Amino acid sequence: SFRDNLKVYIESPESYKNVIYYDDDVVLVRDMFPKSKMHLLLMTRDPHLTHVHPLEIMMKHRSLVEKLVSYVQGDLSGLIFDEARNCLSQQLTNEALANYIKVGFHAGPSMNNLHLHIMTLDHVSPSLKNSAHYISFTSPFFVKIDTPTSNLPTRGTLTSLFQEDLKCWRCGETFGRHFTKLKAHLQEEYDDWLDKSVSM
Amino acid sequence: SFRDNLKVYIESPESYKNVIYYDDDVVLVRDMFPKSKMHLLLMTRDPHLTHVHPLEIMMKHRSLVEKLVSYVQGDLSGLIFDEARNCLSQQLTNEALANYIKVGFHAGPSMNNLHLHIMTLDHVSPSLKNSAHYISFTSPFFVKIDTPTSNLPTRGTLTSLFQEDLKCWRCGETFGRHFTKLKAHLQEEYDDWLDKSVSM
DNA sequence: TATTCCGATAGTGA
DNA sequence: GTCACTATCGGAAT
Ligand SMILES: Nc1ncnc2c1ncn2[C@@H]1O[C@H](COP(=O)(O)O)[C@@H](O)[C@H]1O
Ligand SMILES: Nc1ncnc2c1ncn2[C@@H]1O[C@H](COP(=O)(O)O)[C@@H](O)[C@H]1O
Ligand SMILES: [Zn+2]
Ligand SMILES: [Zn+2]
Repeated sequence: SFRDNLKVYIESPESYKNVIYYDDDVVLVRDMFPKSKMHLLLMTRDPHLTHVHPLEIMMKHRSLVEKLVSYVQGDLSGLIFDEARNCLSQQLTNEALANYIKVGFHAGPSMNNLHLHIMTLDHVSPSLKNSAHYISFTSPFFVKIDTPTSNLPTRGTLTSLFQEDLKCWRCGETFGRHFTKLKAHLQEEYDDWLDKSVSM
Repeated sequence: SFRDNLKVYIESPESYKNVIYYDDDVVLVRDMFPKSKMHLLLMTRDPHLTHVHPLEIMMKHRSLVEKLVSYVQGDLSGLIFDEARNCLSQQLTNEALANYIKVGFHAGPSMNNLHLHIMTLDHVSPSLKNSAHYISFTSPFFVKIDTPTSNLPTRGTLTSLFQEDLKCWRCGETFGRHFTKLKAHLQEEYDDWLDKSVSM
C-alpha cells in the first residue's frame, strides 16, 4: 500500500541519505514532496506507536509528545536550523527562524506511520500543487504539537474545511478557489518576509 | 461580436470558397467547425428574417420554411449528396445518404444570423470536442425542419438537457459524462454503418 | 486530507 | 447551446 511508504525510514534509516537523524527511538527525514521551503518529518520507530492515530497520540500519549518536542527543541534544534538556513537563507538567525517554523500532525494522515511535520511557514514550493495541500497545513486540520488536549479536533470531522475559500496565512487576503493566484501571492509574501527579516 | 460571425456569408458570399451555393435569397456554406463528417449551414439572406429566432421562424414563417426545404430537396440536393460522398464515401448512394442526413435549427443558437444545419448523423469529427456539442444535435434542442409546430420546444427552456448523461444516437448505449469514450464509440458506429451501407 | 495521469468542468476573453 | 485558453475539479491506479 502507498499508505505504508514511510515505513522504510523507521525500519532502515541507514539506507537513506535524506534521513538527517536517527537513533533507536526516532527518525528525522526530509519530506519527499515539501509543501514549504523546509519540510521535515519526525517519526517514532516504536512498532506500536507508529500505528497509533495522531489525535490519540496527542490525547493519551503525552510522554511521546513530550519526547518529540524535546528532540525538536533540543538535540535536533541545531540540525533543523541549518536545514532551514539552507532551504531559505543563511542570513536568517535562529530567532527569526523559530518564529517561521511550525510543528504539528495532520488530523487525518494519508500515510499510516506516525509522522510529525516540521516545516517553515512560507508554503513556497513546487510540490504545493493544490488547494487541499495548502489548507491541510494552515487550518485546524494541522494540529500543532502544543495544542491543549481539550482543544483537539475530533477524528474524522474536518472534511468540510477543504471546500472553503483560500486565505493567505500571513496577511489574510482571500483568493476564492484561485489556487494559482494564491501561489503567486505566497511567493511575494515570502520575498517580503525575507527582506524584512534579514534587514532587522 | 462573435455572434455576428456568420453575417459575412450572406453579405459577401462571393468572397468565400466554402460558400458552395448562393443566390439572391440563400447561401449554403460549410460549417467551419463541423460536428459531423458533413456539416453545412443554409442561411437566408433576407435582412429581416436573418435576425428572427429559429423557433419564431418555425412557428410563423412557414413560407420560408417551405422555401428552405425546397432548396434542400431540390436545387441543392445533388450538391449536398456530392458533399456527403466526399466527406464520407464515394460508395454511398443517394438513398443511403438521405437516411443519414438531418436538417434542423438549434433551439438556442449562438450565432445571430438564421442558419439551418444540414449534416450527416455520424458525429465523427475533430471539431466535436465536448458533451454540449453532441447533445445540442441529438436532443430536442435540435429542432428538425419537419417538426410540427405544435411540437416545438419553448424558447429558453432546454438548459437542463446539457447536464444529462451521454447516449449514443444509433444504438442507445449510455456513457455517463465520459465524452472521450462516447467519441471512440461514435467512430466504431460509423465504421459499422459504412461497412453495412456499402455492402449492398 | 500520498502522487500522477487523464479527462470533465468552469470562467474568460474575443 | 461560437472557439480557445487556462485552471480547477474529479475519479482511478499505484
Ligand atoms: N516516499 C516518501 N518519502 C518521504 N515523504 C513522503 C513520501 N511519500 C509521501 N511523503 C510525504 O508524507 C507526508 C504525508 O503526511 P500526511 O498527509 O500527514 O499523511 C506528505 O507531506 C508527503 O509529502
Ligand atoms: N466563422 C465561421 N464560419 C462558419 N461556421 C461557423 C463559424 N463560426 C462558428 N460556426 C459554426 O456555426 C454554428 C453555430 O450554430 P448555432 O449553435 O445554431 O448558433 C456552429 O455549428 C459553428 O460550428
Ligand atoms: Zn498575504
Ligand atoms: Zn452506439
